[PDB]
Amino acid sequence: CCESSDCLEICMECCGICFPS
Amino acid sequence: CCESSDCLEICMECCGICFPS
Amino acid sequence: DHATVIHSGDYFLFESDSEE
Amino acid sequence: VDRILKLCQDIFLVRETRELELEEELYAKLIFLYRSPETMIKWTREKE
Amino acid sequence: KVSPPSLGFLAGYGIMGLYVSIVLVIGKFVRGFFSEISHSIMFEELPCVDRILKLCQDIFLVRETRELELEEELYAKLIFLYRSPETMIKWTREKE
Amino acid sequence: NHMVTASAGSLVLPVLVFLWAMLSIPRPSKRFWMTAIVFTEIAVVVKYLFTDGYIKYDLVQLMALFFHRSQLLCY
Amino acid sequence: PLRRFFHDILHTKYRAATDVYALMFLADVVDFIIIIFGFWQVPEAFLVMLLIQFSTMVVDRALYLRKTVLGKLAFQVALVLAIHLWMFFILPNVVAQLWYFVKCIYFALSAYQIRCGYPTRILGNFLTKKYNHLNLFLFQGFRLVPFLVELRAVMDWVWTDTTLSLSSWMCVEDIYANIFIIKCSRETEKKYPQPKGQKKKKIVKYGMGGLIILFLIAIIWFPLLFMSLVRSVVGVVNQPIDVTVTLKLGGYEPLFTMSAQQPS
Amino acid sequence: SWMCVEDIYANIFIIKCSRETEKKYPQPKGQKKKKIVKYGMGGLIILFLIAIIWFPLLFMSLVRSVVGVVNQPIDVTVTLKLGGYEPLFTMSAQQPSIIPFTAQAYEELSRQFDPQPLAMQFISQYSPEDIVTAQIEGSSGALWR
Amino acid sequence: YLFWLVLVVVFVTGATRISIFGLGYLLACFYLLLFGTALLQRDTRARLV
Ligand SMILES: CCCCCCCC/C=C/CCCCCCCC(=O)O[C@@H](COC(=O)CCCCCCCCCCCCCCCCC)COP(=O)(O)OCCN
Ligand SMILES: CCCCCCCCCCCC
Ligand SMILES: CCCCCCCCCCCC
Ligand SMILES: CCCCCCCCCCCC
Ligand SMILES: CCCCCCCCCCCC
Ligand SMILES: CCCCCCCCCCCC
Ligand SMILES: CCCCCCCCCCCC
Ligand SMILES: CCCCCCCCCCCC
Ligand SMILES: CCCCCCCCCCCC
Ligand SMILES: CCCCCCCCCCCC
Repeated sequence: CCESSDCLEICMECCGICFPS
Repeated sequence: CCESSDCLEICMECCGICFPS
Repeated sequence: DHATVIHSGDYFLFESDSEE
Repeated sequence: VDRILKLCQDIFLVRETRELELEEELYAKLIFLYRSPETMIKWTREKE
Repeated sequence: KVSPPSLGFLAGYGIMGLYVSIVLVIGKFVRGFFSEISHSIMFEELPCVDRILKLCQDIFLVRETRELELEEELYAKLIFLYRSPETMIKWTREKE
Repeated sequence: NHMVTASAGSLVLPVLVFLWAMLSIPRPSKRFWMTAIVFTEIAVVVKYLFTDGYIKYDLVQLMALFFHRSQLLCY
Repeated sequence: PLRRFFHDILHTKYRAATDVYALMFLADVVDFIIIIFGFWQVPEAFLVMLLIQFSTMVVDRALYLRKTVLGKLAFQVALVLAIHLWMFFILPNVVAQLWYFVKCIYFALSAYQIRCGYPTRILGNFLTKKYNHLNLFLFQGFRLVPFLVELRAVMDWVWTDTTLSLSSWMCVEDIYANIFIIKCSRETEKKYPQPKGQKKKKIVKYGMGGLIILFLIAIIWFPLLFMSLVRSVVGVVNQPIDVTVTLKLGGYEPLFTMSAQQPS
Repeated sequence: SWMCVEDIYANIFIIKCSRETEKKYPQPKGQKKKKIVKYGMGGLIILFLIAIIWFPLLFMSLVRSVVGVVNQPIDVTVTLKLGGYEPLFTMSAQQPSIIPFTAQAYEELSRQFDPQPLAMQFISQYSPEDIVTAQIEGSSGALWR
Repeated sequence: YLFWLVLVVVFVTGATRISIFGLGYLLACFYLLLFGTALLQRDTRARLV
């Protein structure tokens, strides 16, 4: 049950894994 | 019209692009 | 000279003197 | 990082107005911020 | 007529895929310069490095005369200069 | 029209759209629109005099160029 | 005379000022994309068109950074004629029709730049204007494009009037890029704050972690799978079409060539 | 630790050389960056980047494109295997009888089958001195067995 | 707008039947498209010759 809030969270945090924060 | 002064400048600055200053 | 003026930074520039 | 982006954007502004003397001067600030980690701590404080 | 294969692997995808891979890796190689140039402006933008070369050359001089006790001591100075960025600022000041 | 037909058909008006109409003091002119209508009519006439089995995308061209003329006449 | 008047009123004039470079470049990016995709004499043609899109984009950047309306006029005139003459060199198509269409949009937005003028404030990255989440993602994507970041930097340096060298220009660009990314993140954390001490949301963890694991699986296992799959396919029936039994008997003249073929 | 002191020294030397040259030849305060210097370095970098992407493609295509070496049947061996038990009728010919069709000859064949598009296509696409003539011998002498 | 749908037919009658009469139809359209808005309000009853 991936919510849109979760979906942005996931995306942003993978971006933080590569890019800063 | 590349002058010798310009030529050294160019060379040194490409060296600075790789090496320090 | 460019060299001396780009290598002139000191701590006084970063003091909080009414930085708006 | 608000105070550092101001510095960066001031370098850009000073290159558009072609007052390149101040470009050298503001670049000096940028490099000293990044040459002393303790001043970065001071300048990047959350509130003041 | 006959067609001589001047490809080797596969012009359609083998060589093509290799080309793409090369480009990407060359991409990363070139990024390797313009990405973290700002993480060294503390070890590369020193105004006057004269005092540090004296230290370095003193280590060399003390190894030629084989007084290796002072080698350890002068190495300690070198590593503390490079362990505290603020002392580097002090030691690399243009004039004094 | 230059995407459906080629050569002498089009490649005169599209060039002029990019180099005269759109590169002008505010509204193109009057001569641009006149030359557009004229060229499109000439093209129709010569394609009718035969290229064979001529296509008529110049119908919708001429009629749109005369619609704009009406819009700018009313101002 | 009339031509001179047209050009005078396209240069001196009394118009406004807009910055449509972003859109012009986007049109050219789409053009590049469809030409790259349109590899389908043809390879040579597509390779020349590649070099072309590229060279024209570089020239455009030059005129934008040097704010040259006269230069843009000249470029536009030349490019219009040349692209229209390239329609005659069709000898090496939906791809080409689309390339023409998107180049027409570029010519329309370029014509607009010339007839409007160049605005005073031209510097500043398009995707660093606002500090949201979309700007963040777009900027990071631009940085992920193989050589766009570095090309932008070097190019801009060459045109923009600076006192600094390439090394130092690249320093301020790196600092700015990193600072922007941090700012966007700080802004989003102020917009949507996360309670103090609130786990990390099971789902978020499962997603990112899962993706990473799967990517690692595809580094080791997937190649092996693909390799084995392709190599395993072996075995095409090969049956002797004919049975040629030549019972070479006589040492001098070998004979006995009674033999058969496929029917038998 | 030996490598540490070597790295430090190397970097320090490079910095010193640059500092010394800036003292020897000072650059006025706020003096652009010299258009030519910029054009040179920048140009080289751009060209190097061009040679990362475009040049390989060019080289690749250039080599691969070269294709096409005329292959003409040396002989026309028509063995009209007739008898099921003993296939014979091997009256056939070789290069002397085989005629590599000339340019004019090719035009003739193409025009003969010009009405049919694909027929002409075959002939025309095949390069001149490609289409060979099957002048198979029909005379016997070889009795059969 | 009927004055104008007729102008469309005038054009297409020429186009379809490729002849010399067709060229004439084409011309009749071209003309009454140019000089047409004038006589759409001046030929309403005033001499529709
Ligand atoms: C909008 C669409 C985005 C995709 C465009 C086309 C995709 C092209 C390739 C994109 C792949 C994305 C992977 C990014 C990985 C992050 C690493 C990075 O440096 O990403 C860099 C950009 O570098 C690149 O050019 C991206 C390609 C990296 C190569 C990885 C691809 C794997 C395939 C090759 C495998 C071998 C890996 C390399 C071998 C040895 C290399 C020395 C971004 O940090 P940054 O410093 O500017 O950060 C600023 C502050 N830290
Ligand atoms: C929000 C997209 C899912 C997380 C990103 C994974 C890479 C793409 C896989 C599926 C694309 C929708
Ligand atoms: C389809 C599986 C991945 C293919 C490429 C998607 C890239 C993932 C992006 C991760 C966060 C946006
Ligand atoms: C081919 C398009 C897919 C994008 C390539 C990978 C992008 C995500 C990988 C790492 C995230 C920064
Ligand atoms: C001074 C040499 C020109 C700049 C260096 C570029 C690499 C060599 C190309 C031509 C060698 C003379
Ligand atoms: C002929 C083009 C380059 C080949 C190798 C030259 C190396 C360039 C040096 C850049 C500054 C010295
Ligand atoms: C084969 C000899 C040419 C030298 C190789 C490249 C040297 C210049 C490239 C980068 C400058 C540091
Ligand atoms: C991953 C950095 C944010 C950029 C957004 C798109 C980049 C490609 C990821 C998914 C492509 C299929
Ligand atoms: C960082 C790992 C996230 C998933 C991989 C992103 C897409 C890159 C393409 C590699 C194939 C899985
Ligand atoms: C740093 C870019 C300067 C030009 C490249 C130097 C020579 C390296 C050989 C690569 C072929 C262009």
